[PDB]
Amino acid sequence: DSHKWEAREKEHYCLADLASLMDKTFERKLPVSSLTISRLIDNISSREEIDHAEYYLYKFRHSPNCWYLRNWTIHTWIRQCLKYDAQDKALYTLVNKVQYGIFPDNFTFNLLMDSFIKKENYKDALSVVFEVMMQEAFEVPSTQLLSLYVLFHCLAKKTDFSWEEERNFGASLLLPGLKQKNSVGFSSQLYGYALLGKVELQQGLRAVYHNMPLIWKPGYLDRALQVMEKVAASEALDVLGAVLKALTKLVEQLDIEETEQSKLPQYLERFKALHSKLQALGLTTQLVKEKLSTCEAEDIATYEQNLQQWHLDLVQLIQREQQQREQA
RNA sequence: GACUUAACUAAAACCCCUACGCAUUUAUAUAGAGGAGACGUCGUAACAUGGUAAGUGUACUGGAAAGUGCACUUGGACGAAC
Ligand SMILES: [Mg+2]
Ligand SMILES: [Mg+2]
Ligand SMILES: [Mg+2]
Ligand SMILES: [Mg+2]
Repeated sequence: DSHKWEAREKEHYCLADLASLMDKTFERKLPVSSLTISRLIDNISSREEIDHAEYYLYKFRHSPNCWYLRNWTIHTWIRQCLKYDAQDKALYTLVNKVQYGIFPDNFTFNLLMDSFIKKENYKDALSVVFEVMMQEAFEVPSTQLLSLYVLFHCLAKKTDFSWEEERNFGASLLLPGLKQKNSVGFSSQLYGYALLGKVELQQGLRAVYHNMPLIWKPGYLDRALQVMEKVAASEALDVLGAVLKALTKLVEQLDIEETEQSKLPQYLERFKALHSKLQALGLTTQLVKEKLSTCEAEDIATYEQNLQQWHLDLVQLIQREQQQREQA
């Protein structure tokens, strides 16, 4: 979805001069406008140039204007990356996050995901997904896509996972898992909860919430159970986890507040009961695929509007600059 | 005597050098010169009308006290009837 964007509007097409200016600004320890950065981003037309731009971005991030790094600039950068290589450099930036200060909580992410899908690369995609999760996102319908990707990854990834990875997986499951419309979403959520529960029990409660959008409160297994029950009112992995748990420093929890390692048999029983109920009443990848096939009516008008707004803003900025020059 | 960047949150940047010299001031230490104070010689200057009454000022003079001039003082006296 490229040709809607490629009316960028014209500016200066000399990068060396811009670079020099930037250096001078930094030499003096003076601030830099966002506009210049945007222009720089626009200009790029080589891998060396891309590298240079990256550096410049980093510098900006470490300056009196850490903020003002506008969405539009980020978008432009992403586009540039896509045009050239994309899957190493953008990813790297995302990983760095705080240093390049890119924070593209937008359709950019979706685009990136799509690109990744187009040229296989699974690990990278997973990483991207994780990064997105770490950022507070998931108002848009890319959530489904993310979930699908996660599922795909899981379909390959079937070992002991390990500390960070399990947590990441759980996070991925959870935040995109807000799909009240279908039982698949609920299942995903449950799975996520189970993973998180496992993490809690093996290692610690702090291990779960430390860096993630996740909440300190102890009952994760309980929460999962509740969620499951909700569905009934209106899994294998979870069972396995439970079984494992059953099989044979500071304290955030209280003396009165009961320890969840000493609530296991009861929990297991509850789970069993729930399962029975489900059976009485009455694959994941397939479901996800089906979902994908349905739905997906896009956000293109909105995107266009946003672009227009950005353009307007740019124009305003230019005008301001002109005024300043006149004054000078 | 020298002197702007940035503005979807708001912020960053912003740093001059020149007077002290055996110039000033006061004091200490001095080649040497001059007093004052303290403890034999030459006169006899003053004290008695002190042997030319004393003394003041000023002048000149003389080993030294002092001598003399001019004008002042009684801290001199003139004996207190003819
Ligand atoms: Mg005599
Ligand atoms: Mg006589
Ligand atoms: Mg004579
Ligand atoms: Mg004669």
